[PDB]
Amino acid sequence: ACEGAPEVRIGRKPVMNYVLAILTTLMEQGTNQVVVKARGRNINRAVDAVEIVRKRFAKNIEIKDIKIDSQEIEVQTPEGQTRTRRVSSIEICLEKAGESA
Amino acid sequence: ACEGAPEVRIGRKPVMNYVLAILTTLMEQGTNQVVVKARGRNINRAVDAVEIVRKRFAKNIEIKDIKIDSQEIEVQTPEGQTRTRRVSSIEICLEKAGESA
Repeated sequence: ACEGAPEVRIGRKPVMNYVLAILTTLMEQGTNQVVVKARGRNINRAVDAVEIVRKRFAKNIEIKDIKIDSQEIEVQTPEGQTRTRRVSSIEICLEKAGESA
Repeated sequence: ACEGAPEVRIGRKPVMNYVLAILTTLMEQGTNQVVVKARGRNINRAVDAVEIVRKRFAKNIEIKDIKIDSQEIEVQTPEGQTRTRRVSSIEICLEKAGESA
């Protein structure tokens, strides 16, 4: 769901910055959706950012869809040994009511 | 969704223990659903546990539903000042195919 919507990826900056990006993005008249994405330890922070937004605008911003997934990352030793690890990810789509009211 | 299903709450034990609980629980003939729950920093770990399970049984265990929420926790100073903070949570319902095959 929410294919094409702009994306806010949770990085090193303070959760406060991503909340601002989410809100600023959603305040645009022609944009009613924004997806928040994160991997690994940042997943908790993605949820925090979304919950701050949800609780501030509990009446017009809904969590439309959530998906979790994981990626297999691998490296090869020079002698041909494969070493792998999985990294989890989360994607949360937030949708604002029609426009406002 | 998945009302009534048994619950695996992600705590201090190693993610490996919760994966075992999830699988052991799902291996029961009459139980096709299990909800994984976590709050705060443990949310990343809930996702990891679920992804380990999902990738090991990618063909018969599906993520049926996911919800995130947050709780307002508060304490009162003896002089009447309220101090609050929000704690995020996640609930993931895993469902196994009919029985097996």
